[PDB]
Amino acid sequence: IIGGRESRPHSRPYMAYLQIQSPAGQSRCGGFLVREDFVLTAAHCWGSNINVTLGAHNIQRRENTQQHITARRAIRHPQYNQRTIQNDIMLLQLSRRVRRNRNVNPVALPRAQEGLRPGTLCTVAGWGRVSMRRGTDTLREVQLRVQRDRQCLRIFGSYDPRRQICVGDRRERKAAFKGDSGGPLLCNNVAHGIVSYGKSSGVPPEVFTRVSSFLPWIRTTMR
Amino acid sequence: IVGGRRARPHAWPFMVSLQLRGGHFCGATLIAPNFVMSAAHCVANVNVRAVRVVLGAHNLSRREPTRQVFAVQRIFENGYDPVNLLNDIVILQLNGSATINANVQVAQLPAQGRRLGNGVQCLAMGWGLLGRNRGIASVLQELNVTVVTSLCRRSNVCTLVRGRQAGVCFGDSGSPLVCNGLIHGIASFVRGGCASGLYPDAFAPVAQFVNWIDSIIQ
Amino acid sequence: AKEMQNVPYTIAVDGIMAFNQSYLNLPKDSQLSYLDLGNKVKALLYDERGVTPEKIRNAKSAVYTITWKDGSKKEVDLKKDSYTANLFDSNSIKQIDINVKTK
Ligand SMILES: *[C@@H]1O[C@H](CO)[C@@H](O[C@@H]2O[C@H](CO)[C@@H](O)[C@H](O)[C@H]2NC(C)=O)[C@H](O)[C@H]1NC(C)=O
Ligand SMILES: *[C@@H]1O[C@H](CO)[C@@H](O)[C@H](O)[C@H]1NC(C)=O
Repeated sequence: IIGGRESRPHSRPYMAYLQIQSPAGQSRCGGFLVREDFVLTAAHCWGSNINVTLGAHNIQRRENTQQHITARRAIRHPQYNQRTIQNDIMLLQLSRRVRRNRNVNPVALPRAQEGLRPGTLCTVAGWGRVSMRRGTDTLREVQLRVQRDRQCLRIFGSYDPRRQICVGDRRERKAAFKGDSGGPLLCNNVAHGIVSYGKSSGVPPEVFTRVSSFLPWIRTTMR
Repeated sequence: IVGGRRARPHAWPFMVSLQLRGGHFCGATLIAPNFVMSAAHCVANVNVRAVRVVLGAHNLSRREPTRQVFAVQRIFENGYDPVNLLNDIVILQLNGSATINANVQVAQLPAQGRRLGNGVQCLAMGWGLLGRNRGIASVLQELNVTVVTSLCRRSNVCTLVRGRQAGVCFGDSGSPLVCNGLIHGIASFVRGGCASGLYPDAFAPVAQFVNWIDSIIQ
Repeated sequence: AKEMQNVPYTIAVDGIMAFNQSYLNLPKDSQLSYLDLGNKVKALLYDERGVTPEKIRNAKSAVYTITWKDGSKKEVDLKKDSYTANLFDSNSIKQIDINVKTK
């Protein structure tokens, strides 16, 4: 998170920290609990083995609020496009149901084809880098505004407003960044977006997967 | 060197191994008791101060009291261009002078402007990879090569082992090409991969930098 | 069955970079060639962003930049088939930044 603030610990109990491991490498992503047995995240975070940490604030400490669970299944959208980063959504079926409490509980999804007007204030949270030189051990968050689609359509030639959300004011140094993929765009306490991609510089605007465009698939996959 | 042969012990006492953290990364040539000559790309992205110059070696896997080891005092380059791989030569001054003996001797260099022609018979050598997952060579390798001109640019001396897949490989950069007993080349780069059998190996043309080298070591 | 070094890398294609934080495994305390590392970069480009050898050939530009532990950098043109004939330490690479532009 660039230009944000340290989160109040456990103020965002749906947040998940993902450690992804494959023979050739590793990745770190965010995610969010949507049911006691499922986490939503980005498809480009997929890998051979995924460890999910719920209930965390400082991921460099073994806090006792933390619940660690492996992904039994990691279900990338069947039409995920790695070239353009489209249909960038993935469901993780957890190997056990979480123990729901104050520090670990799911977040609501939007209604079918629910829309977001430009100017709407949202919050994005995660453990990603805060600059080109530094990262964070603790959860951070930043408030961002939904944009008119044209702001992204000229910069990102594969942006599709039917499936993606354009977020962030180009003049601000406030954005999600490396390590924040998979985390939620929270607007009015509902998860409308998933952090997906942007510019290497981290300058806004950036692109989020539009959760409401994938509810049928989400529902079908979780049943 | 791929498809070469194990050199005779101390056959080429001007041959040098440059090592870093216990690893041979390039070859070099003893050109003066206190100067060795290598390829510029071999030092452009490393901390010189940790590089060790090893003379009189033959089997890097074995302990050899025959060997002399020196650190690098200073370097001297003349316009190495990384984008086009031109002027790929460096001189390293040592933290001492070699004791010339049965295992260690100063090489001999050709005259400024001398150009070898197609068909000239030369020898390459080095401790680079042996090819096809055999790994890096323990014992110094040597390979008969022929100078070619096709698929070459004048900024280089190019070589080819005609008739079979062999040539220089990784770990051989900076090793000498010799030829008529004169060090005419310093291994610089390959194309496609080692021992392609279709692309020549490219050597820095030592006979094009003779003036500067003498300006350094006199 | 042996230890590995974890080198951060980034991939940008046509001005789009995914916001994961990813690392490339290299065998620790090992030596590598530019052919080896370039091949690993091409494999990453394909498996992470679907970038093919054909796309690299037709691209306006296709490069990766190594930042070394000493602080120097080396830009490698993936469209070129020339490789310097040296070996380098896996422990000396600090970061890799891959950038492909089709333009
Ligand atoms: C490979 O190269 C070596 C060294 O240049 C050749 O051995 C020399 O052969 C010449 C005659 O061609 C002799 O006059 C020298 O005395 C030899 N020198 C040494 C150190 O042995 C060898 O003949 C070459 N082989 C081929 C097939 O060209
Ligand atoms: C030069 O460096 C080598 C290797 O570090 C060392 O063995 C030798 O004693 C040094 N000699 C001088 C004069 O610094």
